[PDB]
Amino acid sequence: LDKYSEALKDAQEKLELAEKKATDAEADVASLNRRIQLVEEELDRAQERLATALQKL
Amino acid sequence: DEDETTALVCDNGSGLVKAGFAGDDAPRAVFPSIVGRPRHQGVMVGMGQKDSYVGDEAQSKRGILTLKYPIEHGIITNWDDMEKIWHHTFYNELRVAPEEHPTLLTEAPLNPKANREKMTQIMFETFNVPAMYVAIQAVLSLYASGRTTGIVLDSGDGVTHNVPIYEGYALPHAIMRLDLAGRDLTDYLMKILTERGYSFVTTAEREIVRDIKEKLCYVALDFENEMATAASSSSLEKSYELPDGQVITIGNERFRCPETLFQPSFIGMESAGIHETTYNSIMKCDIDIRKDLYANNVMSGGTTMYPGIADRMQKEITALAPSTMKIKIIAPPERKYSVWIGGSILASLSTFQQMWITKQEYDEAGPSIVHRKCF
Amino acid sequence: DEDETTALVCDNGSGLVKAGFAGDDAPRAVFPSIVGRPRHQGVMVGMGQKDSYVGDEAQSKRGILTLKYPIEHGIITNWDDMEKIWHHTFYNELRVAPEEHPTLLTEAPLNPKANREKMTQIMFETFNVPAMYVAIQAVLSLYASGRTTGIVLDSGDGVTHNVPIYEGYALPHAIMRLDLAGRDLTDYLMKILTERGYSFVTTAEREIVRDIKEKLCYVALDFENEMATAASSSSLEKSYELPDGQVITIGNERFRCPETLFQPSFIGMESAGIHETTYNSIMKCDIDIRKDLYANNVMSGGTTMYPGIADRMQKEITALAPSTMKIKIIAPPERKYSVWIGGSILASLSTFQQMWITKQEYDEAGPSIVHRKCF
Amino acid sequence: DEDETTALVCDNGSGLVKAGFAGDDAPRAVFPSIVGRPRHQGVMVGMGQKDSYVGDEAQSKRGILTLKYPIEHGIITNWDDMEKIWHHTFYNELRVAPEEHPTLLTEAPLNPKANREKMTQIMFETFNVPAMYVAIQAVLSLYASGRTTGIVLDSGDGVTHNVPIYEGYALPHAIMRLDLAGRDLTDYLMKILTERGYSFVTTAEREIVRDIKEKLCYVALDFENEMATAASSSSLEKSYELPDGQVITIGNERFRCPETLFQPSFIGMESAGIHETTYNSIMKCDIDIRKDLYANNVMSGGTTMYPGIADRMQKEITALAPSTMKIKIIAPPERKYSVWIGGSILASLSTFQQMWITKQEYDEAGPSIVHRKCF
Repeated sequence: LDKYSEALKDAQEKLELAEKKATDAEADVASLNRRIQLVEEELDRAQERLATALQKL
Repeated sequence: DEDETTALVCDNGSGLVKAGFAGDDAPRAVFPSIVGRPRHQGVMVGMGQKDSYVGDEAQSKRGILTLKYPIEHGIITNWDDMEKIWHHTFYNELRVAPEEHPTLLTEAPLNPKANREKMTQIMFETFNVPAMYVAIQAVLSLYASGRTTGIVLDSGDGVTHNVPIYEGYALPHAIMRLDLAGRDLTDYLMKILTERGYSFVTTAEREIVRDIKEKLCYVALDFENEMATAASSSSLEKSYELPDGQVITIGNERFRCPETLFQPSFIGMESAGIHETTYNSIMKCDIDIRKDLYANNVMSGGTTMYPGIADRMQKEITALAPSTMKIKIIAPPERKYSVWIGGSILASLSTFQQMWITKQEYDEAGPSIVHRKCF
Repeated sequence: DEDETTALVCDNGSGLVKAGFAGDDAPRAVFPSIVGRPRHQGVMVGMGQKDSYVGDEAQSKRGILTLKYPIEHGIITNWDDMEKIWHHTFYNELRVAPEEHPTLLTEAPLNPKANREKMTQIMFETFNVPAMYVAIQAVLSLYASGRTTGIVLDSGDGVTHNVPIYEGYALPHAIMRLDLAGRDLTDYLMKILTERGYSFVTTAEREIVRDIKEKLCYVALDFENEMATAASSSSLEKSYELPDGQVITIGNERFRCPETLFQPSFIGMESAGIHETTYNSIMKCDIDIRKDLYANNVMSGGTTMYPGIADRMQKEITALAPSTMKIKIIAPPERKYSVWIGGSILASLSTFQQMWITKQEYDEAGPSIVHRKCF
Repeated sequence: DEDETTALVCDNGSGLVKAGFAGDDAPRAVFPSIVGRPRHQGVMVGMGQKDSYVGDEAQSKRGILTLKYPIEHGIITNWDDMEKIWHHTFYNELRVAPEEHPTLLTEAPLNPKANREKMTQIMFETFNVPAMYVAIQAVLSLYASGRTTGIVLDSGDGVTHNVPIYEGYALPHAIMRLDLAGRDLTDYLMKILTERGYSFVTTAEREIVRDIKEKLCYVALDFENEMATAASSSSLEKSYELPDGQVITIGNERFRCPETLFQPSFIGMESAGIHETTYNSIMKCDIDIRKDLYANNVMSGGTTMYPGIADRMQKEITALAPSTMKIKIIAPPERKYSVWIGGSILASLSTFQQMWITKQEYDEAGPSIVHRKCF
């Protein structure tokens, strides 16, 4: 029991840490997707503004 | 037994009381919000036996006790039983006498005023606490979760308050209070287990169904498809060992119970579910707030521990939300314990040390002071 | 039952629908603007029972119905429910088929265009009305109240429109449309009644709160002094009888809700209140207009039915207004019915017979014709 | 810290506030002319949160703030809030205390005297600026444009100035100052979008509409042909993304709002419009000075970015103007920023160093000195 309880506190702690890693990694998948979309949007806008600048050119 | 005069925190829900001292990351002990009383005639002489049992005593001797909850849908009505629970909690098990420590209690912002007033009165008059502070669950949940901004949907045992906060500010016009909570989900389960041949009608039986629910139930991200197979095969059933050697298995009842969160009509409530109330709390906030609340949907309270709840709630809001917006759920392991943890955080913040009612102001004003000094 | 093809008149809001015939001085029937639907599963058979209930049917059977209205903040978004309301209104209570009678409907001056356009389309295509005319609620209020000049303060269930008119002309740049209304007062009152220990969360409960508000609440002239005694003694409480024989007593809540009109922040609204808003409509008008608008602030609609409102508004407006100038409020008994009555008047006036869209012009142009023919 | 003690330059409008140092070709920063204040009750503690926010802080935290503008129609009505803006603009953002640098501010030549006097007073008494000079906005527009002759029509958020200048001299009898401006176009758009089904009334809603206007609106050089199609077909509509992911489309309203500059009656204003005021600024000057003003219509300020405004301002003038004569609009890229740029140019002129009020002359004479030394 102590071995299963301890194996568990460790599987569970490793899990909280892996889940945290996933949470933080996911927080970053999301922060990266926000930056990617902000930058892709600025890029598409740079390209819209470029197409416009080129049209205005 | 503590070596510092820290504040005490006691999260007195309609279910269980989580308590410990301020500054920690967990309650030191958890007691049920129960005072138990014998429903039988004593036969033997010299057996001891109490007129009433408190907290864990009430559950330990429950075989012949009727177990009552002093708090109904979040509000204390039986203050005498509350005082018994608090005395046991603070003096016998947590080993903190309130006389030497300031105390923080918790409650929904729309919890009727008698709750915050009576809790304040008892800690000052029967416990002689040097100071008091009744905190709000939405505040406590955002502190526990590491947020200043978000929707707190506390799917606890009593009442769900659904309260949006932005940059630390309440957005009260967007609060959607719902008369649906974990206690009702348990009651629904008892009726559907009766349909399957397992009738639970007495206190011992009720406490057992709650324990079964906590270990066996899940939300399902597609109720109808999950039910189509749960109702057709034993392959989706899970067993539980009853205390008397009997066993029970649960099939679609396993998910129909938490489904009431998405379908309150299951218990007779006129509501579209916790995801519509969450959605409306985001939607009813100003247009420049909405984007931040969609991305910071905070699950709190108990029932947040049903598998799949953190994901189904993101799906249900995403389905109602405008495109472009990011919808995201916050659901840490500090779930169900988040209100207590928020209490610990808040009680010990330097920014909160001016929020405490001292036992000076209290006697000059009386317990109604809580409505001016706390919330 | 009529001996002439008199126009039919209906004033349709988010609250109630008042309907009758042109030339009369009151509606023949009043219905809530509601279509009710059962929220429970039928168990017995041969019980009658409708799929949907309309108007007073929805209210009489409300114990088991969810009640929804088609109009939000002055605009019809659910034309199907209004079609049902109108069919019932016209054929069962007014006992008239619109096919033989022209119809006058109303809307606020800045109401989104879809309202007047859809209303015109339904009366011409589902009722085959020979003619249509969508009236300005402010015009109707001025006729019913005996004015050509003044500020129309309708403060209704949907919106407060605050619209100045001079010599029968619109001064549209000075309209202060405000998102402060009777439906927000109903919501605010139930939150403060929750604070007192009475939960109102279902439809039946919502309509009860609306009824409580209408009979027990007031504004008075001095909020702080009224609160000082209402919050201190039962001598300022009033009992309201709940349908099951139980009662609720209401204290300072009796005025704290109505106070929202002067303090919109109570419901989360960014506004200075109705007295300042009325003042601003006057201040945005030319100085040779202002003298007549100050002397003619006119109440219509609803919520203007709170005790102390005509007298407090005069006090609050004169306090903002220049000295020497005379500030007066007109607050006729034709309160809550005056927009409908004005509809009856506009329809009966010979000066209005050229203003009708005929069911010739309508089909040649389509419903968009309403924007060329009405206002 | 700076290479030389050149003047700080700042153009304080009813819309935007812009600043940088004398000698450069752009302001370092642009702020809205806003001081923001929380309109909500705080519940969380230690969330930071200011009692008041300034400039971009006020706009960035606007979700729970009510935002006020200290400047209206070209003048400061709230100097305390401008003091906060100037501190932020000059010291927090340009990182220069006015104490060590001359400051150049701006105002229209027919701008009420109290405003040019208050700007002089605050910079000398609260910021201890060693010197002051409040620039003529038309002059700065000419400096940035590279003109000495022309009509400066600055169509900003506050007021349209319409001033004829010939060879560096003003012709003051011909100035048509007009209370028609970009702020009215924003409010008109909030009301017209309400007519389309997208209501806007609150601060957040007004800031959205100002953003819609700035990205979607235009004047249309031939509005009759433009509306004949725009009011008939969706092919002329343009979509805008709101902060919460909603999409609004605007058709003829897209140019009808800016059209108010030519059609002031749309907002209840009695005026000939900006093209006729340009015409009269030219026509009211002597005939040997009009032949140069017709050929030099100088566009400045904001709202000048709407496509079609330059061509729409040249066509209308040409129609009012005598035949044979050449009518020409000057509409440089230094638009909206031309006053700030001209300020930089004025501040760096060697001949301008004799135009400064020193912080000696100021105290001997008081703020009325601005009329003895500046204009």
